[PDB]
Amino acid sequence: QKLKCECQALLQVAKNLFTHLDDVSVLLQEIITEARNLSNAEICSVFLLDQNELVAKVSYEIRIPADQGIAGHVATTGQILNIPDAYRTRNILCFPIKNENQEVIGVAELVNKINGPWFSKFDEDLATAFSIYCGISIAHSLLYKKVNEAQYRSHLANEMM
Amino acid sequence: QKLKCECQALLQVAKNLFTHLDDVSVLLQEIITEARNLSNAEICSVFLLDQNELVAKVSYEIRIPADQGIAGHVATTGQILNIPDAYRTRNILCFPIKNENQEVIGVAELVNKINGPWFSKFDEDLATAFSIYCGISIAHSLLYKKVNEAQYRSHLANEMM
Amino acid sequence: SHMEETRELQSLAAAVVPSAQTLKITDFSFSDFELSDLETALCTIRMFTDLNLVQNFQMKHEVLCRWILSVKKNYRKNVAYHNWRHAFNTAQCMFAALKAGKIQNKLTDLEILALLIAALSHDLDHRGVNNSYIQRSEHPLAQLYCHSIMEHHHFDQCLMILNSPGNQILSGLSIEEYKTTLKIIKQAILATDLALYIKRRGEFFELIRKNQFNLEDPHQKELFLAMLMTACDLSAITKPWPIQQRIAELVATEFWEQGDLERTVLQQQPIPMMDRNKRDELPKLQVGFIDFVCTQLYEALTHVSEDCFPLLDGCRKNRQKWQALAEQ
Amino acid sequence: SHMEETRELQSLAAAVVPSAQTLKITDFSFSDFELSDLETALCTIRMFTDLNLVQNFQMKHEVLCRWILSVKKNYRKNVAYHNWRHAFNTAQCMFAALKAGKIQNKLTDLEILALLIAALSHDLDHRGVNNSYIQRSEHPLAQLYCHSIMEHHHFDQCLMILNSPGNQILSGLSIEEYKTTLKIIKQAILATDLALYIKRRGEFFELIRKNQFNLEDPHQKELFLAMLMTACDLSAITKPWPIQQRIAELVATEFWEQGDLERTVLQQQPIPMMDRNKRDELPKLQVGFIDFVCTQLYEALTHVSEDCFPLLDGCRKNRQKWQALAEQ
Amino acid sequence: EAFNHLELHELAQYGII
Amino acid sequence: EAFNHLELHELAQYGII
Repeated sequence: QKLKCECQALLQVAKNLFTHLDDVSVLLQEIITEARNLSNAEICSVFLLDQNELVAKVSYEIRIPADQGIAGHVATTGQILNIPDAYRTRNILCFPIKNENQEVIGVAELVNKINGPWFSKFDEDLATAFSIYCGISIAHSLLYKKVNEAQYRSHLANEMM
Repeated sequence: QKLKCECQALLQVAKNLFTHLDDVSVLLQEIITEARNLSNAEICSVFLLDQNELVAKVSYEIRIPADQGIAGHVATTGQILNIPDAYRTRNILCFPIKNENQEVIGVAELVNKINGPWFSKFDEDLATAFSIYCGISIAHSLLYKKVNEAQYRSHLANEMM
Repeated sequence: SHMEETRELQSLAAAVVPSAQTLKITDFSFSDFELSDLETALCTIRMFTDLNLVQNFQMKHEVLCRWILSVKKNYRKNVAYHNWRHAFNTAQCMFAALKAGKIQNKLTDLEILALLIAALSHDLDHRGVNNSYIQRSEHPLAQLYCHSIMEHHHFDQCLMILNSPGNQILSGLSIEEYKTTLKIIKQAILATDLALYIKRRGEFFELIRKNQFNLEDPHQKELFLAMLMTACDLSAITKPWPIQQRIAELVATEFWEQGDLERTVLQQQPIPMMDRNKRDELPKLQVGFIDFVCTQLYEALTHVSEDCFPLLDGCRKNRQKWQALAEQ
Repeated sequence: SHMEETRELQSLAAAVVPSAQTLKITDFSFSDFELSDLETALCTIRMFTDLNLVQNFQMKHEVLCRWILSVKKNYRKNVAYHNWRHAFNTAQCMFAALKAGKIQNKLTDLEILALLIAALSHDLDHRGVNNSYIQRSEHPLAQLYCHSIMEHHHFDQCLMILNSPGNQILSGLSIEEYKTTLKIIKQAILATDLALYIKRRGEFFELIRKNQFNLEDPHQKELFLAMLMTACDLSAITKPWPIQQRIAELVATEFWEQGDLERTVLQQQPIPMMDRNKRDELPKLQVGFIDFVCTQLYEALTHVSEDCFPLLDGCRKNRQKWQALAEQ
Repeated sequence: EAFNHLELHELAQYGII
Repeated sequence: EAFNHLELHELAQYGII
């Protein structure tokens, strides 16, 4: 019933994010926009694990080691993890960014649901499905930018010959 | 009822072809498979225009100038164009490959429908929507390949310095 | 006939153009195995491009690009290598010497102009014919001159074709720049011939070996220009072995076709190199050539010109590798 | 203290590693502005890598990589430029000279080894201190030697640290290769000092200017090794102006901290260069230094070593560009 | 194209003329 | 570090020693 619409939300995030590979920054614009529009969370922050430390632009950087913290505990685990009572923060959906795998490429956390003051178990797995398209968009757009910068700087080194 | 599936088949071709950017050949495998599965055509061939001439692997190449031919006339136009009576070929859905635009990047042609011996007007626009995902996959995976080969051969020129 | 060649003109007007920095031409041991005559013409556009000659001499755009394509079509197609590709490798050596070698800090841009135009006019409209063949097959061009008749004809067609329509890159030149241009190009095209190079080279090496060479002593400098000219005229040998196989076994087969002319319309008792029978002994007779002009010139081109050292090294790598084919 | 440095060791164990071909180090005027000490250490791994030494001398793997990181941590952190980055530019010049310069076709791999290890031991554990400072500030190392005391200490720490744990890359060497190694490195580290270079250089230039240099006359060849050594010891000047600003104004400020030591623990009447007052006239005093060693050495390093020409050119580009700051 | 006699036979067996 | 006197002041006011 309403059931189709949140699948077509995945349609929207797909047809969007797969067309935004040209730049990860604009990709962040579209992602933050679509997420603040659909997740109903008043705010959010997206960690990205690196060996033993998470990385997040929320463009001032924010950092937190995989051993330390609760979201860091999610970095240790990759568990989707609702926090219906946060302690106007009042709840947090702390789930891994993921991508190709359940392996922790990062740790997203939504804050302050619209419709139902608490995050539901419904406010979990759907965010993970959204994080399928987002995770592919991240891993592959970064896959794009790394090849860009590196292989471009290579011909920058080509200079003398 | 039955009326809600074919779009999610576009979800299938999306989740497929957008994940197969790493190589064009595999992209052709998934495309030929998904197309011979969904189009109900017994066979097909996909032209790709270059200024004034179409290009097709159907891996022996096949070529036809944009001015010459009926499919070439489609290259001249980009009109979707059913041929219910082909003259076990008996019909041809000749529609442009397209991509970002109605501009003729190429000219696909499906052959021999299952369910209803003729191609329908239904056997037109759906092929175009399928050609949205396929056209983006082509333009952008080839966009990926050109960057690969060119920027790689650049560091191959970097070798002396 | 022309309809197809101008279809190739639309190939210029409608095809992907890989960048020169992608196309390894700045590398001296470059892979010309994959380039078409069109793409090599494009690299020739680069050769007119980066030498800062267009800005310094006001060359026309498409008049230059089709200078390049017109020279691309004027070569008779019966020729095996001494065609547009030969000009491609020669002015590849010239463009690379004047950019990768960074000689511009030394010698003047006027001289860069003379070097480039004479490099692309080292062998204009070459018919698979050297000086000797016309000197003995008696083509009218032979009686038209005496010494280095192909190259006196290459200066003749320098001053002619550049003044001929579709080729007026000399049009932007000032009368002084123009004078230094066609004159230094005169002496240099005379030296584009390996022979008049052998004539002029000794003063150069005497002025090079002692590290006493000076560019505020201009005749020595122009003589260096000629030395780079002859360094460029035979640059095809600098190319990689899988490809060089093609290049110098086409030196083999093309001097075996010109040599077929040497044993049909000439009928000499065969000389050891161009005899086809030396198919597995020809490369040694290339080495003795390489020792006689190549390495002898690229040593001085090593001790003065610098990053041009691989232009020597990229030749020497072929030596034993051809000796292998020369070792039956 | 060490816990953080070994956290940097996990930065070695957990960070993206740009390729040397991506990191322009083959380009002599490379941008070391963005490299970290870790990434420069990685380029140093390249410097031990491509010189065909590990295959010819059986160097241990991580013992070498942490040879590089240990020499990285050992520099006192109070020092401005004369730290690991100094070794980075020096062995950048060395690695580039022996690969991009393609000298390996000439000189033996033994000599490549001596050149490289002496290049990275041109200035081991440099304390922001040149020979003269300890000669007058009287650090015990000064009384430990006499001539070129920092560099006699760099040979001392060559033979010591390479025999010290975590640094035994000499372990795979054969006794002959090892002998030629530490000995030629002895004379070369003596010549890594710009001074004993000024001592040894004249025989070299006399043997170079006439193009009579020969590598089958080994002492001359080793002397060339030393010339390349000194060519490498000051290679930081080769870098680009936005960067070179940092590098030679840290030559300014670091010889102004060392010069603060020259006017506190030494209290000499100031000399024009290391006096801070000449911030607007220091660069000319670099040129009088630069002409004294750089260009004089890179001219011969031009006429013999070849592709190494930009190592000269990449210095000369700074001249007027610093004259600007030398022109207030 | 007059040149050294040592060169002439070489000219008669190398790529020059 | 004995050297030529022309060199010495050029050692005494430049980067070397």
